Amino acid sequence: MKVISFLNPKGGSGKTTAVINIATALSRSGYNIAVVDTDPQMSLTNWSKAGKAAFDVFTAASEKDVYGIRKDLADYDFAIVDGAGSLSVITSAAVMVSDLVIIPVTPSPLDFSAAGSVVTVLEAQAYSRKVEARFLITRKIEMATMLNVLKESIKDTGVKAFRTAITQRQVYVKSILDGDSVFESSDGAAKGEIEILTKEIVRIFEATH
Amino acid sequence: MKVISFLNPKGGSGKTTAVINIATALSRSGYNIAVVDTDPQMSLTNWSKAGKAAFDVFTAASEKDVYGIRKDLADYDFAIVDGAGSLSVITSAAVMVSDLVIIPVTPSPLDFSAAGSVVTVLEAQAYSRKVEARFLITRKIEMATMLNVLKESIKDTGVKAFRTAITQRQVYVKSILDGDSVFESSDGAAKGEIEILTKEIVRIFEATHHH
Amino acid sequence: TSVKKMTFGENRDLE
Amino acid sequence: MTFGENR
Ligand SMILES: Nc1ncnc2c1ncn2[C@@H]1O[C@H](COP(=O)(O)OP(=O)(O)NP(=O)(O)O)[C@@H](O)[C@H]1O
Ligand SMILES: Nc1ncnc2c1ncn2[C@@H]1O[C@H](COP(=O)(O)OP(=O)(O)NP(=O)(O)O)[C@@H](O)[C@H]1O
Repeated sequence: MKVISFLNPKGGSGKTTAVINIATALSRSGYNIAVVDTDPQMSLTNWSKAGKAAFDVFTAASEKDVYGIRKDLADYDFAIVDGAGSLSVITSAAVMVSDLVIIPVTPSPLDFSAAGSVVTVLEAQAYSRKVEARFLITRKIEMATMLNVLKESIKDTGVKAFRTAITQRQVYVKSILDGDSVFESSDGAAKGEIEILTKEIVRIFEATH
Repeated sequence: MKVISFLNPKGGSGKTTAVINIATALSRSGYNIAVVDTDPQMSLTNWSKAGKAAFDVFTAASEKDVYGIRKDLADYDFAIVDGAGSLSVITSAAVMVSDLVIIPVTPSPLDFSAAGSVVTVLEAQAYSRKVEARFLITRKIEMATMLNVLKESIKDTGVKAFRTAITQRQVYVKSILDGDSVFESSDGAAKGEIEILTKEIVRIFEATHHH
Repeated sequence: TSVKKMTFGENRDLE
Repeated sequence: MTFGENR
């Protein structure tokens, strides 16, 4: 079993929306995936009250439930945590029990702020068990001027990113409004990027098998 | 003097962006406006340190700075609050000392999450001192579907919502990257709505001079 | 449209 | 939608 976590205190970064589509894509490939919802508002959990979900949903009553993961969700090929859109103990708890930490960030500059506090929680864990890290550009738009600013916001931290940024499309919203992922849509522009982004995520685990 | 707050515990709700453009619209209209940033990440402040803003910018270190606003920024005409993106005491603080509360919500399902939070702290405040409130549609995209799914939510709550909304435009963002607001550019699609939305706010306090 | 387009990226990088 | 009205 392995644990993937999506953390970033900033609420416009699309942590919840990403998970739904990546985990859904992860199940279609034969993997058994389980996702933990840590948001006190329980979004990934309310959405999944729509039946349609290729993954398993487990809500979090507190950080005590995010800690004992491998003791419970040990049977799944993957365990994914929908980050908490708040500066909290969550981020601290997650990194401590992960094998990969994905960090969603958007083009808007002021949306990269907390990208920092997270990157420094990993730098701490390196002392016990280095946790792999990667930046995931989401809601991308063709704004050169704006993307060079975000391209650099990453560089400094000194962590690799993903050559496959999640683009901004209306399908990523309407799909969630009904209770589906983007794989339940004719739209193939979105299914593409994710199917290639997901592939990347697995490559990180192949180098070591 | 009157206090105004932009509180919505959710993150992509455009609180900060709204505050800037709306405040500018008010200052360039004559009034003297002072804005209090309460973000632990100081995004609005990090913004203000570059291009000169039209309003006065401040920075809070804790709720201690919010509770005393009627004292510090008393010489001003309006005090605006860029509420923290967290579910903190700031939301609790703000309402306690405000003549008006604006709740920025966006056309999405995951956004109306803690938007309901603010609504109850206002009803809870209604006991000691009635505090007005209005929802604010932001980043309005073109989807009749979602707009109603929100519009309905914005109704059950039992509060009004400005007839005008803040549309999604690459200017509202591009403008924050440089350092300007939206009135420091030729785009007249935004320069108008902000001005109209602002005229509403002025009417609200107009009915306090009437009664 | 002008003025501070890099100073933010520059610092979002520092944070 | 049904849950959207709800929120
Ligand atoms: N790739 C995308 N394309 C289009 N809309 C998106 C995308 N990613 C996110 N959104 C929308 O942006 C808003 C914020 O996304 P969301 O996934 O809710 O963020 P979160 O990380 O879930 N927010 P929070 O719970 O506060 O941490 C939502 O309304 C989404 O519908
Ligand atoms: N009307 C709009 N049109 C286009 N983009 C917008 C608009 N309003 C906000 N945005 C963008 O969406 C992001 C979210 O806006 P922002 O005002 O930062 O939300 P907040 O609620 O202020 N975020 P936070 O301080 O983390 O709680 C910003 O980075 C903006 O670039």
